[PDB]
Amino acid sequence: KSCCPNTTGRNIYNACRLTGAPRPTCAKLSGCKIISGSTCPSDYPK
Amino acid sequence: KSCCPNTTGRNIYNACRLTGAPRPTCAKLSGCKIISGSTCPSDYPK
Repeated sequence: KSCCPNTTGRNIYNACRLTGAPRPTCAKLSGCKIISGSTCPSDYPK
Repeated sequence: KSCCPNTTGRNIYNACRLTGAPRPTCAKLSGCKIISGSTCPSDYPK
């Protein structure tokens, strides 16, 4: 699951995945994190 | 080399490349394109 710290991060993350790129790449680019679990930590709620 | 339509694109491509993301991803995310020649096209001057 992807977890972002703010709306900016979610926006970039989403645009990046729509180009076809891998989740860790899009995470790094956006400041979001990829977790293996189903619930995002509280400081990455977006 | 990379060619960008505008400053916005050049900013994004460069930032993307500093994260280590592949040039085609950074191009898609920025609106820039990669060429094998030396002269950028006039519609991608930045």
